[PDB]
Amino acid sequence: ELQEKLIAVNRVSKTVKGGRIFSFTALTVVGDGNGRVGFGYGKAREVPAAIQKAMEKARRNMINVALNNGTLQHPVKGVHTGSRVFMQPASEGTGIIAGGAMRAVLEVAGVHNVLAKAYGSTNPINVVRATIDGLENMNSPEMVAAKRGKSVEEI
RNA sequence: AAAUUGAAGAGUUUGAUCAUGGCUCAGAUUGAACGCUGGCGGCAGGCCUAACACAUGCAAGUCGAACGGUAACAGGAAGAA
Repeated sequence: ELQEKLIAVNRVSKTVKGGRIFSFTALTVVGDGNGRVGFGYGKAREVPAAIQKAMEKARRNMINVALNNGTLQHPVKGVHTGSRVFMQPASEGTGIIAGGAMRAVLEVAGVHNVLAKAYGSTNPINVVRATIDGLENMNSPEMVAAKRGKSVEEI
């Protein structure tokens, strides 16, 4: 049913008496092409073992986001650790113009049209956190009608 | 009626990590030059340096309806023939 990218694969390491124990991190996002998105981050001693642990960790751990016609409601910021991340809704036929890890997250979230920009660090893991941080706090016209107790021509 | 619709990152410090922070790259542009190559046309462009020095030709004349005029070369006239 649902779409599932592999962003990144580091090799990490841990020292012992012997010498080095190498190990692999992978990093994946999944999503329903229609405003749900998890990311998961696996580790294992082999690489295909690790992608699998991530794809599982992503399915559970997966959040809703109200899009509008396949783009954002309004121009959002977002931040995690070093990565700042600004995204802006776009007119139809821009495409997803956007960085490395950003571009994955938005594609499977089912955003079709955005102007992103990553300032700060661009560490893949902290950017997909900062991007999702952005998208989940972003808020629909129907939510704010409810907040303030209206339903105006602002709708 | 229409007169702007616009914003991508990557590599390199560590055994590994996150951060800071430099170096480098991917684009557009040019009165360009150099190298290898080269069929045709259209429209543009062409001493950025020595405001260094210049042979040769040409780049400001016109007016006889302002004037006295004849040296030219066109006729005409008296007149040698």
